[PDB]
Amino acid sequence: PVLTQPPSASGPPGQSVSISCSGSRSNIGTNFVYWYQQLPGAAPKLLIYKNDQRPSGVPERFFGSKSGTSASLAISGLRSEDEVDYYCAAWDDSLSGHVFGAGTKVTVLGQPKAAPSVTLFPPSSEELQANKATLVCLISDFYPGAVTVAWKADSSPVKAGVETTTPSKQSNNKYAASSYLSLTPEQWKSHRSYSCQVTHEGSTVEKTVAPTE
Amino acid sequence: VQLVQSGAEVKKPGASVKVSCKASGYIFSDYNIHWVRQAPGQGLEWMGWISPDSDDTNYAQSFQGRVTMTRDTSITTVYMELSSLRSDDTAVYFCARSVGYCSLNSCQRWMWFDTWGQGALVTVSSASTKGPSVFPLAPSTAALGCLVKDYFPEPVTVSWNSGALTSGVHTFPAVLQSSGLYSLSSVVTVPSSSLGTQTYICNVNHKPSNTKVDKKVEPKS
Amino acid sequence: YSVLYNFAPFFAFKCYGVSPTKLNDLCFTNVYADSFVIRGNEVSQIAPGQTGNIADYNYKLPDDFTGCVIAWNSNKLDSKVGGNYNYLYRLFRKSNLKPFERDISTEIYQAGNKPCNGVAGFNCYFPLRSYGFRPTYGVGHQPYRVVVLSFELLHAPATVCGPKKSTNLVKNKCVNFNFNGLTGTGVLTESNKKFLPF
Amino acid sequence: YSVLYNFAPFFAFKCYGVSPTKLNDLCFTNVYADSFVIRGNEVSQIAPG
Repeated sequence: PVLTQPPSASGPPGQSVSISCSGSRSNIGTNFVYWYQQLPGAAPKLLIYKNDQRPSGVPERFFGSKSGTSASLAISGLRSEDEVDYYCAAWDDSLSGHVFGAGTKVTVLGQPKAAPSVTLFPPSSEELQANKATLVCLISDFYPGAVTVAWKADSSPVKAGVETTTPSKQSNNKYAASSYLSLTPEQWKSHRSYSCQVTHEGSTVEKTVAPTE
Repeated sequence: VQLVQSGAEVKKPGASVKVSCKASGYIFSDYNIHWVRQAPGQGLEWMGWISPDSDDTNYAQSFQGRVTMTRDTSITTVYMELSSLRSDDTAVYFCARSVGYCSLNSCQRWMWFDTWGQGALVTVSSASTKGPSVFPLAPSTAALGCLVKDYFPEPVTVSWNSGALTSGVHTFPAVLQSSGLYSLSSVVTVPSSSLGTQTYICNVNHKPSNTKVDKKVEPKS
Repeated sequence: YSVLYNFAPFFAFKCYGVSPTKLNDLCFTNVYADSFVIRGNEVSQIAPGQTGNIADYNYKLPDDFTGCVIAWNSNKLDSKVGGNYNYLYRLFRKSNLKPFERDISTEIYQAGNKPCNGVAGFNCYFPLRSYGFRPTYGVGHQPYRVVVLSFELLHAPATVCGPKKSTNLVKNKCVNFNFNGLTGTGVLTESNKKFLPF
Repeated sequence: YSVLYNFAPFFAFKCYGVSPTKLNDLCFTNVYADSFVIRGNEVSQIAPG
């Protein structure tokens, strides 16, 4: 099946972090476990196999060995080698095939918080004559990513056709949320004002933009 | 050396797609080949293995009969098919190789993936192919954006002054519409002093249909 | 027994209990053949009376075997430029394996009194190891096309022997007769001994 | 003698006279332990005669 390993493994550099790969009886103990590190958009790499002999170019500082029904691995020094997740590789007769890890998300190691700045962009008049209203609204300059959605139009809050993904790491080492809406242009022009209610747990920023300019 | 895998673009679920793996440099008659896929947000999931010298074929316990693994030494390539693709099992496919040559269960203890052939990340989405409908935009130091909606498939790129501007070029994460559509809008930041004289333009490049048209963004009046 | 020689010069035909030069005149039955591989440094280890590490835990040959093997070098049948790890062998066993007994071993062997059935990371050793068939080991580790042949002179009707044709029956003259591999000298006459045909 | 197999798999392992199989029930005294090196083609030369 799927292996049980703690994915949220992190810590400041200069200490030791230990991770253990849980498994069944036939997976660990009767077979030889391996360890794969993979990179996004590229091929993975090999560090530990059969727990006693190392490949060419692999540093000695990596430590992975088995001592029972569950293999364990330890890391020391987080500069570049611990910037991406690892995989627990083993073989078993539960499915007559190899098994892979679920991903031990370890990065390199705080970042100060920031108040969000909502930027509501009303649709242009060319959509008004085309019988459409693609409402667009972007919020950035905050950390960490935790926002709520509330399309307040000062008359009737309607959440029909709402799209919003979680914010991720941007190019400026921050987080930027996105919120889009589609509605008939008549109901959009019925509102005298519009905003995007996003709260970073301590404030409710509200910019008043009128569709009539 | 490293291996290659020819994939396809984003297509609708419930059809058939043909992939291939072609060797490079070495002779493709001595190496055991494996297959594996990595779901988004999840680890790799084992698939099975064949060999391009004999009729040895094994699958996983979930896709025993869903796919067909074919081999042909004359063209020196291996094809697999995916009948009735779902929205969860579609993933990047690694044309993994293992040293040696066996097809035994007890042999798998001393088999490791020495080198990993890079593959194609394949995804599925029910849609055809159409160009976006560009429209101008009104702002809220200020910020302006570009309106591109209903593009198929991913991705589309937008930049100001055809990529010659670096004033707040930002890449927002992609979202999914509730009606099975795609929509994105990159936002740049420009001071209001330069906006009163010259207003920049937005460029959209839809690769599958070759729709390259220049639009003008200008506040509502 | 004449098509046997078109498979390269052999490292074999040293036969105990049977003559390799005379393989068609004698007649026997119940021939059993097994197929495996050997390393190369212990080709002569497949022999009665020899007991070491090889052919003691995998295929033990009995002292009374009256048969022999055929074996020759394998340089293109299974040896590849990328290697071959198809064949395995048994490392450890509790005692000596009895001859003509097929056995399977996957469970974990232990070298002590501590309980150990599948536990690794200790003195418990896996009793299997993978053969590495590479061209870089000229004599030390090379695949071989070794096949063992077993023969017995049991009280059974003769089934398999040489394709030499028979002749017309002759009476009232004492000669040497070859009746189903039985060698003897005497005269052939009509017999009054009538029994149940079994 | 069961602990001796932990160091390495024995290469030659042949014996003359006393059997190498059964040794737990055997009793003796004053054994000799000598050590030397062999090129590799005279392992069979360690034999009487």
